[PDB]
Amino acid sequence: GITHDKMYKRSKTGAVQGKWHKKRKYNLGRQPANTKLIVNEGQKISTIRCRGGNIKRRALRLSHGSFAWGSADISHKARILQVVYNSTSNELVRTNTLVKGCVVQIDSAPFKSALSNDTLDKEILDQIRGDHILARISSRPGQVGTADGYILEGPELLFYQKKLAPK
Amino acid sequence: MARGVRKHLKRLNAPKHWLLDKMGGIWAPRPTNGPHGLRECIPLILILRNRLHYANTYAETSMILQDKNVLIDGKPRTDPTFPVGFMDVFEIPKVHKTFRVLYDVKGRFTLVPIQSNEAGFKLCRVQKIFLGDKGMPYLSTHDARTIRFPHPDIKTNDTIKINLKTGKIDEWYKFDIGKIVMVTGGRNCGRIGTIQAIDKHMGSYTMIRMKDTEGTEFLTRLCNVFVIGNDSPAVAIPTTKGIRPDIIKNRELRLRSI
Amino acid sequence: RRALERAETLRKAAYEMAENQHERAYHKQSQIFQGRFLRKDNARCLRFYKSIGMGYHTPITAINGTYIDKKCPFTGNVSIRGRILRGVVHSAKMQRSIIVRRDYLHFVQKYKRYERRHKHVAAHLSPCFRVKEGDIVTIGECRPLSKTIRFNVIKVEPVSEAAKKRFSPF
Amino acid sequence: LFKKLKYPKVQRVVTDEKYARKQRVIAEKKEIMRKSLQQLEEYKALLSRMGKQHNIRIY
RNA sequence: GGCUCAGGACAACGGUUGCACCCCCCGCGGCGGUCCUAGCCGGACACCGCUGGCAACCCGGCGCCAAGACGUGCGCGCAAGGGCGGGCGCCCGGGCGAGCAGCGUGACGCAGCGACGGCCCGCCCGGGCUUCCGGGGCAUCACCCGGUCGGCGCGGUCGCGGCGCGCCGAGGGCCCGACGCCUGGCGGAGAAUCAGGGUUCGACUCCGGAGAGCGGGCCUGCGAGACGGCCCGCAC
Ligand SMILES: [Mg+2]
Ligand SMILES: [Mg+2]
Ligand SMILES: [Mg+2]
Ligand SMILES: [Mg+2]
Ligand SMILES: [Mg+2]
Ligand SMILES: [Mg+2]
Ligand SMILES: [Mg+2]
Ligand SMILES: [Mg+2]
Repeated sequence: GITHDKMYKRSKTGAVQGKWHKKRKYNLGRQPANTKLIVNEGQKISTIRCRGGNIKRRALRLSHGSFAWGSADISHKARILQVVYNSTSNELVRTNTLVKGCVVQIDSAPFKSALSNDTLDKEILDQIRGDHILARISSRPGQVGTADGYILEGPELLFYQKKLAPK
Repeated sequence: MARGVRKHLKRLNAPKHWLLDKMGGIWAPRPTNGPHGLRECIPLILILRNRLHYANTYAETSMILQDKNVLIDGKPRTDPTFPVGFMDVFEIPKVHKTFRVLYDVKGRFTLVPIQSNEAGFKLCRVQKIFLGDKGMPYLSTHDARTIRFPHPDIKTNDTIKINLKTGKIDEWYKFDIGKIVMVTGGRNCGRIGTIQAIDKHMGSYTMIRMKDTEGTEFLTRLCNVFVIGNDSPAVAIPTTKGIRPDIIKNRELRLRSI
Repeated sequence: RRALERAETLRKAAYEMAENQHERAYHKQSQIFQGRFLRKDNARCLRFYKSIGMGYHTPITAINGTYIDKKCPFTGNVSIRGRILRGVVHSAKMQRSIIVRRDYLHFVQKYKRYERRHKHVAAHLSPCFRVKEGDIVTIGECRPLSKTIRFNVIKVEPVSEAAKKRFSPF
Repeated sequence: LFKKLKYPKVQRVVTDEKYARKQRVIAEKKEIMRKSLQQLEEYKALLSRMGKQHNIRIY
């Protein structure tokens, strides 16, 4: 099946090597999870029997995760509304596919329920008084079956705002 | 490539120091995993059949062991292929024979008869200090033994004294210049001597310089240097004091014996 | 005062580096937590660096630098382990990589003579070094960084452009 | 539900030896936990001139 | 374990490094605290009895009954993953040559053990890859490569990596013989020959690699892309 063995590649000089054995089970891969944001249908997580009896769980559909505000040391569970930027490709954003590094929009209710009454970063307050906050995904969906992350702040937040402003 | 581990062992591929006859057969005993590794151990059956001669075949060893007629570190063992290593305790109460397994000068296993005063403890080498679950310190030894909560003064490469009945440290001898050692690896297995110098090369091995009691000097790496006391061995050792004679003297001794 | 000047150069870099909109993603150093740059006081270190050891010294450029390189041995997250070798630079057309030429000797017993051989070895060059052709470099082994790369530069002596090529085993 | 005499042997019935076995197992487990606890406490009493890092028991 | 040497020529293999990029049954030694009827829980199937199909191979329907089997499960908080937590030119303990392990703390989630108590950790054998050096002939084969060369990001993997995908740049190898073609090409430890220097061979005893008519795919399992295991196409 799918494999990542190097026997099927070329040499540094661009030459064909030649195959000297059949395919082996250490060098195998699997079809990507393609985790979809929900926006019969519900949180669906499957399990995979890996090498040595280990268990690897990949998520197919999900909608909630744990997020943090490092500067204010605030951490709660929120709902992810949609994905809005991804460096790798725009197709993933249109299809709302969850992967590490995707910039998402979360709801503000769990945070505004306790914020807007303490001196903090101005921009985070502006997001809080709205209906969504810019955040990022830090976990690896498809390997641990979870979608955690942290709230943006600083130069990177400016970078992403400048990137998605014209749209 | 074999699809799994190896369960056999050709006689011609066996370690040299086991002293197995070429015509004995195609196969040789395969030691099982335990206190010591394949190349740093010897099976029980070899001691009990090819040396002491209390048995003539595999079956007799099987019956003797399954009847529980041998003790190892105070524990009866019933596996003919159980591995016996270095600084171990061998007891057969039926004939009141107590042995500690050490190395001879020529580089082969031997049995040193001992007394009852010192058969309640063994010496072990510490070569790994690490943090376990919850962060609780541990340590390991050359015989696959783990002890929880050691004294901070104990460091790596040291030597530890532990009671057979209870795995509780009694005393520890440090690794330092001016201490008697016993070599246990390579060309100089079995030689007894005192340390003189220590030279370290970053990222690689560490070499130890020792001088025999008669003035001979030799070297080896730190992975096969064992401490046996402070200036004097703590345990009883074979008749000879770890002196490797030359070929001329060995030939003379053979001629005398013939 | 020296610390205050350093932070501004470090702090300032992360700004226009963000305005460099051509980049697909915001490049950052993993160890640091973005948010310290908002602290007006110099209450937290803005840059991360380590010591390679083996008797080597961290160049001032990395410490006073402003670049990002995950594969750099000083400011990145890779370690040097194994064999240390020496060679000369053969090519430097790649982005952050070079080709190092190594010279040795082979002995043929029948004719009781030697032959001169050479090999090509690829290495990753951190932005903390300036190197041209014919310079002498010291490379340290690391984990696979690519298809043909397992080495990273740690030192480099300079050389003059005019210098008759000389077979130089090291 | 409520010559040789053949009747089935019974199963799942509790006899004294099982009660004794369960009680002994509980006692041994409690003893083991207590021994580990006191060893840890003695170790912590020691190390009065150094540092420690261990998992605190919550609850 | 045993048989063979078809395939394969910077590969395999031989010596030498590393995993601070890894997995690991038996065995040995430790450790063992589990969130919200416990004098002992529930239902099945096998063999077996009655009843039957078909040339053979194969199985059907009803029926009470057993578990160190299956399922639930009493219990002192605990799996995986994730955020924050060091320095001011360099150097001068848990451990290192090397800021690596562990821990605390803010949030997620209730994984594993438990109706005669073992999840977990260390060692061992083994495996995977990886540094350096060696590794057939023809120039009536002189230019070759285009995921080919590097960078950034994600996915997948026991795991690093153009291993796969998207974007960007252009690159890499060569008379110290690339690339291409051929080989009645398994390799080494070794064998034959005989002043010394060497020539030829190396199916076969030991180590390693590959295969089970050709080409592919997969379940069980710690471990197999296994064939005295199954599925497909082709030739018999
Ligand atoms: Mg519970
Ligand atoms: Mg059960
Ligand atoms: Mg052939
Ligand atoms: Mg063979
Ligand atoms: Mg096969
Ligand atoms: Mg097959
Ligand atoms: Mg057959
Ligand atoms: Mg078979």
